[PDB]
Amino acid sequence: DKATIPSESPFAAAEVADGAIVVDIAKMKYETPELHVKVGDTVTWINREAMPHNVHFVAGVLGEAALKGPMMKKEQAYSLTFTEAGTYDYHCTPHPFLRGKVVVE
Ligand SMILES: [Cl-]
Ligand SMILES: [Cu+2]
Ligand SMILES: [Zn+2]
Repeated sequence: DKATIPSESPFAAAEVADGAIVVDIAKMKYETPELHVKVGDTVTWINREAMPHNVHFVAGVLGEAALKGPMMKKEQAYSLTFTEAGTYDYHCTPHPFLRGKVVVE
């Protein structure tokens, strides 16, 4: 697989450090739609609104199985560590037009 999961379930956003790599979700947008990171970087998504959101990498992107992240409520967060160089599209399961990309160098 091309990523690992620090926490299988969402956790409180308050636990994320200032300066951690963070993608906010708000107004139906991933606030960094094309994120550039390095191999071994841990990316954390944080939902800032009441509409629940997840991240969903389809089969073939991070492995042979889809990675369907858990739904995050407001002020919940979810992380992935990218372990292999590449480019990875993802979207929100319920809202396929809310989508983004992680570029791992
Ligand atoms: Cl499926
Ligand atoms: Cu969503
Ligand atoms: Zn909905």
